[PDB]
Amino acid sequence: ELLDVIKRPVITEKSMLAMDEKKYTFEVDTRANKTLVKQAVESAFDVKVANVNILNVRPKFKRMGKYAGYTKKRRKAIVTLTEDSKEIQ
Amino acid sequence: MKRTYQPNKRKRQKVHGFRKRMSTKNGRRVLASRRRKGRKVISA
Amino acid sequence: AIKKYKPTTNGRRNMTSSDFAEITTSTPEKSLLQPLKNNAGRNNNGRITVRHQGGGHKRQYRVIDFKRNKDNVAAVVKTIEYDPNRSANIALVHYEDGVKAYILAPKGLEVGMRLVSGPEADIKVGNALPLENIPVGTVIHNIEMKPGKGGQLIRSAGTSAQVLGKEGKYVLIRLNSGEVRMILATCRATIGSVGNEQHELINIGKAGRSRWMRKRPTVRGSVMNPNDHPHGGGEGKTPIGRKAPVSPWGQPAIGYKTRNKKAKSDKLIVRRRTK
RNA sequence: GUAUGAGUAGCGAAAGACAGGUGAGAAUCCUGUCCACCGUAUGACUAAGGUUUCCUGGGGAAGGCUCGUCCGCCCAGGGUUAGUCGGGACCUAAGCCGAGGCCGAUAGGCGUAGGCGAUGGACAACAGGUUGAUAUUCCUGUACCAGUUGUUUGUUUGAGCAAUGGAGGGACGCAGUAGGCUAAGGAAUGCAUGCGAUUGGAAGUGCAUGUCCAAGCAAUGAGUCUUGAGUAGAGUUAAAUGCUUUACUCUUUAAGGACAAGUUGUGACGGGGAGCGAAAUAGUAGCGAAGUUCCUGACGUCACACUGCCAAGAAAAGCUUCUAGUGAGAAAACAACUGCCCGUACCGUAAACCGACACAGGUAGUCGAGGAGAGUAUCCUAAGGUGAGCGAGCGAACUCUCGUUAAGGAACUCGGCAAAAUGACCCCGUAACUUCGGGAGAAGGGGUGCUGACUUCGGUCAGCCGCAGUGAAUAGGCCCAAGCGACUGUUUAUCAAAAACACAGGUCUCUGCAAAAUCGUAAGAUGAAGUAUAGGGGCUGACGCCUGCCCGGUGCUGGA
RNA sequence: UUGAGUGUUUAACCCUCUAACCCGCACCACUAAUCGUGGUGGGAGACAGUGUCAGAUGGGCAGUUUGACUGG
Repeated sequence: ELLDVIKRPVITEKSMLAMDEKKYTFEVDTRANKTLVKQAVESAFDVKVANVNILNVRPKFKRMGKYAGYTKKRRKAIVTLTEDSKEIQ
Repeated sequence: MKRTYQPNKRKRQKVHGFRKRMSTKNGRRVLASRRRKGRKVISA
Repeated sequence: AIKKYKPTTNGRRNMTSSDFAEITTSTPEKSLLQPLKNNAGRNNNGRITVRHQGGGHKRQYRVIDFKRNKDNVAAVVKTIEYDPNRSANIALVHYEDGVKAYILAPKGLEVGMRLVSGPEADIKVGNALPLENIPVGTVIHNIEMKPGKGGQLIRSAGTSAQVLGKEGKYVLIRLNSGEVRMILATCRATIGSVGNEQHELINIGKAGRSRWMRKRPTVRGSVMNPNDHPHGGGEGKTPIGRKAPVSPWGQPAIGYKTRNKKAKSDKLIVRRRTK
């Protein structure tokens, strides 16, 4: 559906270093492809993509007030470019 | 000194899991008796 | 011949074995083997229905021709081989069309003979014929009991039967064990006696070798407890404190007869002799 | 809920000491120096299992058998990247499920076609660098597999492609020695640096350290296995030029065919490398010498290759051919493009798994160095790891674990129980009895270090020293008689290991095959893809010599 | 369930037939099939198997019983 696929960017210290090699981190939808994410990114910014990489993240046990339960699941995709750039801030 | 419980992931699902309880007529007696009590886990 | 071992260990003292001198190769034909399993005496249900069986060496099944249906085409004998599934030896045979087959090896079969398998066949060892066409007094093996089904009767190592007489649609045979009988005159058999016959004289020698053959050990009824056997219990060694020693399931064990009294074959049996 | 026992038992194998940091506070946290422990493991890697325990910055109420500034604990943020690795889009074993079917008060039991199901088959990528935390996954260099686009002749079949059909193949046990290669190991050539402060040493013969490299591509190759052709016929459900086969003829150290560890080039003007070392917070960035010869040499690999034996050693797909075949015209050059889902942190001979515990127990597989040695034994060590989560004193009885003991030497006790004694290698010798194999390591005695000479070779002679030469550690006590069981084996998880069970051998009896016997209401099964030299049941129990009398009673069989 | 013919004796009995019933025999079709159903041969046959009733046998298995007084 190409506009519900990408959720938001990841902004951590390991992801700032990737922006200097032309790599961008997004939390994407669960039930999404390597190929589907690639299509969505090429559609929403007009770039050219080499190589999406993709991971799954486990939920974490948390415990606030004598009530415990897990956070969400997560999907993280890292998008490499040929030559162009996206400006997120 | 080997004790009785030796854990295994496949065996626990194959002997005690949802589909094994669904395939017999007495398994469904078990599942209904657990749903009638209010158990948060009705089948391993 | 029978081979005798020297007494170099206590497990060797009085053992004997086969020379394996009629066997000419040790590599079977590939297109005639199927798998087997070693049921070990267990049922459909997973239960032991026959005690004392299980767990020896692995075996592949050789397909035998017990029917002998290819007529008016000679077959040449190529090899005499070892079968793990029976006690007779076995022969690989080339028909001239180029069909291959295995066959039970009779006494005195040479590599090179050419066997024939119809009503106009000759009376030579190896040849198979319908019982109508076999004279009185020929030694015979591998006998059909129903037309077109396969030989069932005289099949183990060194056995034989004999033709006694003909009548309307039946032939009189004296089988191994000495029983006299009637068989339909349109059934088949092959001329000769079965082969490897010293087989009877082998002495197994130790308890491991009969474990290699798939046999598990046997406990006597009288060193059990009274809930396992009718012979179990008592203080000390005990005699058979009964009349007529019995099986684990009752049922006397010396001299008591167990065949069906309304057998549909009591018409055909002349002169029961040994059972 | 709270006492008594009572500030008592215990605080769960083991080596620390001091200086200096931090801090409200230090035997217990940090940094250093020396000392001590494991090293076929207490080192490195991994499959289960666990499930965030992993990294960074803070904290000290509870957990931690003491303490705590610390932590596998608590709070906040962050970490797991694949066309090629393991699993799916591939194959099948045991077993399981089973459209129709067959059986049965109900419920249901079984089973055909067809499927699921790895612990096995098949299957394309390597070496180095980089983070606080991932790497055959990121980066660098150089590859490979399957596709897609473009630029480089009659679907009859002599183009090409080709079966759910015919065939070949995949495709298999255990033991034993021999050979070849490579990893690993040892000793001396090259390097680089630097010369002893306690007597002595500038060194051909002196100390310390180091002493090399992939997949792919090309060339060849220690070696291993296998005879090959011609004609006349069978056959292979239709067809085959494919495959099987009978009869004849030539051929054999040969020829042909097939497979092969490794090596040498290239990859590589690259990488790594003893050390040297900053401009600041850095042993940091960055810059680097040399690549030898000889000895030993794998059960790792060639390869279950060769030999021998009996107990006679999976299946299916990928793969390769042949036609039948709906059937324009796809072969191969370059370029550039495409390639999905699941796992991937960390522990893993353990404080993270199974044992209620931070528990002297248990846990599949690969790697596993040196001296002396047959060795993965034994002692000490290398690479690596560790000092074990209560301490300081004193040096009573008693209990436990250890070492020594005059004279005697089983007088001890139910009983030599427990200790002590024997123990390695080489040589000499060695009884009765016996199933001729044994008994046998029978018993009983001698040698063993170091220097020199000769050494035919293996050793022998001359000399020297101590109480003692396998100078430590590791390693059979033996003999004469009698009972039971032939023997190797098995047994009361947790008071009984035996004379008990089993066993090879003996004998009696049942069973003619839809066998007897056993599971089941039945259907269906085992027996058995067996067929009386076979299968079931009872007793006895290697082997040697033998196995008396009784058929009245009771069972069994035959009778009329 | 279950039919048909001859003979031998005082109703019973020995037989012969083939169409029921049976086949863990062969070939054929449904068809990828050692199950099943149909078809044709062969074998066997009013026997066997199965239902109701009856007599034997039956520690294979089951439910129980096995007294009180008493210098214990």
